[PDB]
Amino acid sequence: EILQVITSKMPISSHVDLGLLAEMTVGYVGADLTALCREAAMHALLHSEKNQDNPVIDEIDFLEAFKNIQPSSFRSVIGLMDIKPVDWEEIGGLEDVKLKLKQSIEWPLKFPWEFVRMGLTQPKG
Amino acid sequence: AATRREIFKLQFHSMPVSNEVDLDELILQTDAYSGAEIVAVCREAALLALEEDIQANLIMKRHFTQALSTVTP
Repeated sequence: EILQVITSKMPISSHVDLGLLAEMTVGYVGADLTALCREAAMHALLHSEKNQDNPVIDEIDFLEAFKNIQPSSFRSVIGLMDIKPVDWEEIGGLEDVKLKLKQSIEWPLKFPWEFVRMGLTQPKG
Repeated sequence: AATRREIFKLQFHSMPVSNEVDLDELILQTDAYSGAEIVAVCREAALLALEEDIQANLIMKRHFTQALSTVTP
């Protein structure tokens, strides 16, 4: 939705992905996404035809303008929330360690009244 | 025997125990545990009664007999 605001002003044709343009652009900030959509307008005005009636910007020059834009620093640091969803069934075996991790961190953060009424302490790390 | 009555009587003030669980066969089935392992039986029986039917009310003998088998010495 950062990209869909900038795409709305420019006349870009309907044959352009967004999810692949979101996924390939990991490491950028909101200033570099404007300049990516600035540079893909330039190589579609730079190279062009003689008709000048259909502003066709396609996936050829978004991937061309991805090549010569360097990514911003000061991102890989501090702490990162949201990553990928991993289920419990991916970890094969370890049934007893899954039981001990559930009884000391998820039951004390999801059902807090039934933990304190039964008289059990929360382990503090 | 009578010291072990007072450790269960202090630990029954904080958790709901049924009126069917009787203290006389709990005193008989300890048979020289330590004073810290008698606290760990009451900790383990509460976690087994929450693992089955987490919206719970009370602890019965089937939680207590299974918790005595898990904590051994």
